[PDB]
Order: sequence, then structure tokens, then C-alpha cells
Amino acid sequence: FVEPKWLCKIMAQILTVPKNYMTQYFKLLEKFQIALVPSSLSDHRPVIELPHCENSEIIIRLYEMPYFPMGFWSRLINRLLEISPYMLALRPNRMYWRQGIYLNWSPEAYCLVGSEVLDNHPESFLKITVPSCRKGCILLGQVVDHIDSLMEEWFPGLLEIDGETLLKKWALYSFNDGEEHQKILLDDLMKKAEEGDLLVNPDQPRLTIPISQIAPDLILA
Amino acid sequence: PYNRMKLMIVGNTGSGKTTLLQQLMKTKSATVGIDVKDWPIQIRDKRKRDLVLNVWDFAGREEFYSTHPHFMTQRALYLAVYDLSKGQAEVDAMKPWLFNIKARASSSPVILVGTHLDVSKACMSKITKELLNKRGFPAIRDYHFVNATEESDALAKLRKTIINESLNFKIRDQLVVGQLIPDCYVELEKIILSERKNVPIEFPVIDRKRLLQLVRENQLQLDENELPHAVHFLNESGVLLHFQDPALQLSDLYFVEPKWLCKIMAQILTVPKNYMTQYFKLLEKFQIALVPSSLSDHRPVIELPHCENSEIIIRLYEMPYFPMGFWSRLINRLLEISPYMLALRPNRMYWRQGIYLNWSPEAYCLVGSEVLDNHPESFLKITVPSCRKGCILLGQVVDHIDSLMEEWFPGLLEIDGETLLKKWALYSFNDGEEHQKILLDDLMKKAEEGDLLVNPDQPRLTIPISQIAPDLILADLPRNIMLNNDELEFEQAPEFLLGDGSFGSVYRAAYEGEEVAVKIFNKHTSLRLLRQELVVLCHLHHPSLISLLAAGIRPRMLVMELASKGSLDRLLQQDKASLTRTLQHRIALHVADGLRYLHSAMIIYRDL
Ligand SMILES: Nc1nc2c(ncn2[C@@H]2O[C@H](COP(=O)(O)OP(=O)(O)O)[C@@H](O)[C@H]2O)c(=O)[nH]1
Repeated sequence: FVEPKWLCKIMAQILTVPKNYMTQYFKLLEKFQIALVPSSLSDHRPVIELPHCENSEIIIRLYEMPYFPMGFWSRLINRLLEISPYMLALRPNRMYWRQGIYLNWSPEAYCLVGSEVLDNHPESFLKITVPSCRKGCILLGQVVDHIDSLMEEWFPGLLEIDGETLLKKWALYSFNDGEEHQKILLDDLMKKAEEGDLLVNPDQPRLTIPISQIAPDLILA
Repeated sequence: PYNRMKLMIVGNTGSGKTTLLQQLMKTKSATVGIDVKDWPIQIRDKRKRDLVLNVWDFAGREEFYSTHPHFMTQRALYLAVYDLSKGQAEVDAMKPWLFNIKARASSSPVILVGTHLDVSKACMSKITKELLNKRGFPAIRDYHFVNATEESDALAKLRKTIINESLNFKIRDQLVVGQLIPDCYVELEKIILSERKNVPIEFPVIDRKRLLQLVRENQLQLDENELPHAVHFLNESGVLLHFQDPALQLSDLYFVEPKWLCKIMAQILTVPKNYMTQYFKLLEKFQIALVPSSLSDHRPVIELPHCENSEIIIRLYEMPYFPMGFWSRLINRLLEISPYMLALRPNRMYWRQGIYLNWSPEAYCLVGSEVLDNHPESFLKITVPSCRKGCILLGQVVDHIDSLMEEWFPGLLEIDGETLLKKWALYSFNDGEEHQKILLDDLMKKAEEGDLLVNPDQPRLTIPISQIAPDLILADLPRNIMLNNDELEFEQAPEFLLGDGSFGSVYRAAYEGEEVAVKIFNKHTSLRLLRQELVVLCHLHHPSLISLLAAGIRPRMLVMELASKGSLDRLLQQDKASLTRTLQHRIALHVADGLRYLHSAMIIYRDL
């Protein structure tokens, strides 16, 4: 491509609306993240009543950052497009919007990534919900690896240590027996340093939780 | 004579209703709820029939539309005001309302009223006289171009027309305005009207004990067993509202002064510590609770697992518009009450016009409005996988929708015959690879039950009617049950082979070499009753309940095991000596075991 302003203008032409290069046109249209148009995806979370409530049947992980980078969700959705299967086959149900994916195989083999906003917190979050079963652990591993790879490849400044690091990965655990609520949130690096044992324990050590059912990407689960 | 009738003032937002009403009753702010009132018309003619219309000034704004179909009845006259100012398009903007008057109250008059005559476009009578007269619409009987905010010969003629058109109602020559009632009913109405004043304004509700105390404290001779009929009749006339249904805990509370109830319930759609639970119960009864309205109206992209025309089953439902609270009642009805198995909670993704329950990549179900090109009508496409669990889901969903239509919107099924609701079934002779599923009206396919296949002009192609409409052929049930008609040896016509006299239409036949008792459920009725009985019977499996052998569509029949010694009643009549103490005990034990198993499945065997 010589004279790049023409390429850039032509590629951005369709976001407001040579018979040989149609296929190359579509290929580089996907390379610019224009193709299913990832932009204009209604921006509105559709109500989703997951099969599994109960703090002892789902695994949550957050991803905190001051704002989502510009083309973050587009590249993420494109990256997660059926490239994260529970098994090693079956095509899953998928319900995209501008800030989420929600692949869903079965009532025990689903995965919902998607922005979730909290009260009294101007930051942005990327809560990931996943069932506690084996297939769930597999999905959580794949999703976390894809996100981490995207961050390291496109937005390096979000990982540069000065140290708030501008990206604090949380892991939501609930000592509260699953019945009670308000999952205590623990920074991921602290739990990594808590790999010496295989459990987490509160001030009252009668309670305990295995680190597998909190962050099964650290312990090889 | 009961001189009381409901006048309902329907219309769109901003068009003059409360101002027209203030000038109709000469009674010299956006409506919230339905704003009930009542004005008495003292007719000065020789027939000085002092009638009392109770008006219902319906709110035009859309957010309240979910609760309006609860307050649209037959024994009522309708107005329909439509703001002449924005002419030629405000008439085409109130066609939904007229279609809804048609669906809910199919035989009630409608007096079109064009307000805003001061500003401007009176040639809107053209579209009124061409498109709005008889093409699927609720029998318009007068049309006035009136002003509001001032009385004149226009409003005078409009008021006189309301009076006349009220008195001459005559549903099947009945003259609603002057029918007869037991005098105790009007006495009860007068004591209720007096109780309207002596009740706290913050809570006008009255208690069933307070009503009993009131009817006893005066000379009203209404017995306790008579009160339901009376209070329900006063309910129909819009005096007091009440809900005798025991599913709710409200039957002890009788809503007097209904305008307060309606306003209070619609209060939360714009935003007494004892009745919090009852509050929520009747909030769900009005379809307010998860708020089914304000559900973002935007279909979220859904990439189903299964493309390919030979792996999904489609069914449409065509109608000119969706009725007012249609999708709300439907979503509420489909709320996990349609499981693939007979357990597991499925994933659910609601929006304002869809549900999409989803168990597995082969056990999903997506109901939801789908709009087509070059078709102003509305559709209710239902997608479902072709497997067994899919067939089960399609059966349940179709039955729920059909039930809702027959219960709430009867006018959408009344045959004149376009019928205003044409259920399609999408089949694809195109081998599944190719596309453009040929659409076949369901009734035509029902008449194609003589065979078990559909065949095109080129009969080399064929499709089994199971993989098109498995609710007609008995495939939606578990445990495929058709009776292999080659092995049945039934003879219907002779009374020779009646199972016995007065067992219904149960006959005797020999199926697969053994004698069986075959009930002929065939009649003018549809497969509703047969499929209901087959669903109930298909999963019982107890040694003290009659076992199901087969079922057939040609004709509609049931095949069950044959009890050789007949019913117990005949034994008690004919051979009393055959019963001994051991046999009597065994019969009692077996019937007790049967009832025990039924109650273990939460089923009530009505009479025994
Ligand atoms: N000039 C004029 N104004 C009208 C007429 N009818 C209604 N309006 C205006 O329309 C408004 C009526 O609002 P309303 O119908 O009560 O709203 P609704 O309760 O939602 O139906 C008032 O502000 C009136 O001034 C009319 O015939 N002539």
C-alpha cells in the first residue's frame, strides 16, 4: 500500500454506511477489526439468568483498569471466537454485544466474559464467570491466557511497573460457606505468593478454601 | 333494572382524552394509570332512564400498555380519540388500539373522535372511510370531529351519540343497559358506595370480615354462599375490584375505589408494611414483576449452534400487530415451565420480545419476534432443534401460546376468513443444503394427516410430517407411541364391541394379538385433549394405574390394557359372592397404593 491515507479512508468508509481483490478486501477488513461488525453491537447487556447461583458453584475473576483501551473489546471478542472450547467438535451458543461474549455449551460448561460496573468505583472491570466443574476450569484457563496475551501484545503500557500497575487482576473467593455472600476479593499476585501452601485461611483458621476452587490457573488444575 | 355500563376512553398519548372528558361531563397533567370516574346521565326523554356510565380514561403512554388488557371487557362502550392536528397519520397511528379493542372486546362499539379541530386537515375522514372501516377492526359506529376545552354543537352531538349508542347495545339482542338483577345486588352496591366514604384515604381496601360485618349490620339478605356471585357481578360493573383466585392471598381483601388500585400499581412504572408480600403477588398478577417492560427492545446477536435446514424446526405465528401485553404474559408463562426433561435450570436471555431458553447445543428453544421484508404484519418465529428433546420443547411452547390466545385474546381466533392469526410451518424440500424454506399453512398440513409425508410436484422428494410439525403427529411426547396400524384389528361402528355401556366411547379391540380397550377420542375438537391425556399418561408407570399401550391419529384413539373382569361396580352389583375378605383387602390395598403414587407425583384424582 503506497499513499496510506487512501487505504485508511477507504477502510473507514463502511463504518459510516476492483472485483479481483474482494477476498483480500475482506481479509484486511478483518485485520482492521471491521468484520458481523464488532462495532454497533447495541451496547446494552441483555438480561441473563445463569443456571448457577451459589458462591460455591461459580468462579469469578475481575480485571481492573481505569478505562478499556480503544479497540480492546473488538480484538478480545475476535480472539475468543470459538477458539476456547471446553473439549479438545461442538459449536456453542453465543450471544455477543459490544462488551461481552457468553459462550454457552451446557448448564455446566458455559463462560461469560463481559464488562461489569461496580458502585463507588470509577474504574472499569472485566468480570469473568465460569462454573466450578472441570470444563469450567479449562475454560477459565484459556480465557485468562488469551486476555493476558492480548494485553502483552497490544497494550504494553497497561503492564509496565513503575506501583498500581494500571491493571490489577482480582480473584473473588467467599469464605462465607457459599450460602452467605460478598465474596472477599484478593489480588492475584498475593495468592501467587500464597502458593507455598494449597489453601487460603482467614483470621479464624477453622475455615479454609483450596486455591484450586479460587484460581485454578495458578495451581495446575 | 341495572342502569350501569362502562365507557372506555382509549387513545394515543397527547391526544385529548381527559380534556374531552372534562367537557363531556361539564366538569369545568399526564394521566397515570387509567383514572376511573363515573358520570350519571339524566336522560330527559319520556324514557327518563337515569344511567350511570363509569369512564376509564386510559393513559396513552406506552409503558402502561402491559396492564391495560386487564381492564378491557365486552360489556363496555369504547371511544377512540386521535388528534386531527397531525392528520392522515394520527389515524394510522391508532390502528394498534383498534386492533386491540378487536382482540379483547370483539363485539363492543367504537366511537371515533377527532380532537384538535381548532388547529387545522379534516379530510382524515378519507382514510377513516376507506381503510379503517371493516378490514379486521372493531365495528366503528360513529365518528366526530370535535373540539375540546369548550362546549358547542359538536360536543353536544358527541355526548348525545354516546348516550344513544350506549342504550342500544344489544349483545345478541340483550340490551345491556336495562337488564334485570336481583335487588340484593343493587343494595350491596349502595352499601359499598357508602363504604367508599368511611374508609382511610391512604388505604381504601376493605377486609372480607369487614364486608361480612357490613352486610350483616344492615338488612341485606344475601347468604354467605351467594356473596361470590354478587361481588363478582359488581366487579364486572366496575364498582369494586376483587380477585377470588386462591393462588393469590388477596381474596380476603376487596378493593373498593378501584382508581386508587390502578394508579398505585402503575406508580412504579414511572420510577402498609403488612401487605408487602400481597403487594408483590398482585404486582406479578398485573405483570409488573424483573420488570417485563423496559427490557432494552434490542435483539442481542445470537449465533445458534445449528444452521442447516435439516437440523432445526421453525414455526411462525402471523398477526397484524402483537396485542398490548402479549409478550409480557408470554414470557411469564414460558418462565422455565417448559423443560426438555420431566431438574436442570436452563440458561435464559430475555429481552422485550424473546426468551431463548438454552440447555445444551441440542436442547435449546428460542421464541422471539422476527420481522420480514415486504410484510407489515408481525411474526413470532420459534426455533428448536430437530432432535427428540427439541420436539418436546416445540410441543410445550405451541400449547402455551395457543392457550394464551384462547384465554386473553379471543378475537384473534374468531372465524368470519383470514382469521387474523395464521400459524405457518416452515419446511424445506431443498435437501437441507439449499434454502428458502417453503411455508405451508398449518391447517392445510393438518388436513394432510391422511398420509405421513408431504410431497412436491416432483414426487421423488418427500419429507415426513414429524420433522415439520411434530405437534400434529404424536412425536412431541417421549417414547414414540404410534400404533403400527397394520397390527390393529379394531371395528368402531358396531356397538357389538363397546367396552361396556356408559364407559364413554371405549370399545374393545385386539392389538398385536391381545385384546385391548380402545377409546375413540375423535371428535370436532382438536388434538388438545388427546395430547393432554397422552402427556399425563406417558409418565406414570405404576402397577396400580392403567398402562398405555399405543395411540393413533387415524382416527384419534387411545390403546390401553384390557381389564378382563370389568369394573368393580358390576361385581358389587352382579356377583357379590365372588368377593371374599382376602379379595376385598387386596382391592383396597391396590387402590390405596395407586392414590399414594399419584399424590407422590402431586396429582389430584378428582373423583373416585
Ligand atoms: N386547542 C385544543 N387543545 C387540546 C384539545 N384537546 C386536547 N388539547 C390539549 O391537549 C392536552 C390534553 O392532554 P391529555 O389528553 O389529557 O393527555 P393524556 O391524559 O395522556 O391523554 C391539553 O394540554 C390540552 O390543552 C382541543 O380540542 N383543542
